Amino acid sequence: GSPNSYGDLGGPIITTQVTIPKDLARSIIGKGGQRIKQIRHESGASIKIDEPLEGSEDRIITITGTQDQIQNAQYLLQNSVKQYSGKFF
Repeated sequence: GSPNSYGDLGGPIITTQVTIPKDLARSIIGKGGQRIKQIRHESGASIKIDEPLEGSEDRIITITGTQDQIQNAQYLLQNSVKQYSGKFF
């Protein structure tokens, strides 16, 4: 109860940004995002995607949550890449 009183919530909140090539960016996001939404509930982490910067074939992602929630998310991002026809074409 009262998720805001001493305990430092295990630790302060941290934010980190990731850059993925546009080609792998589409494999990770999926068509309906069904992939970024699921990872959001499985990791418990929050993620915000920024629009691509005109003049760059890359997409940037921002992860926000506890270090562990972020690591669990960063690892699910690196493994989603294999969705690139890697796991079962």
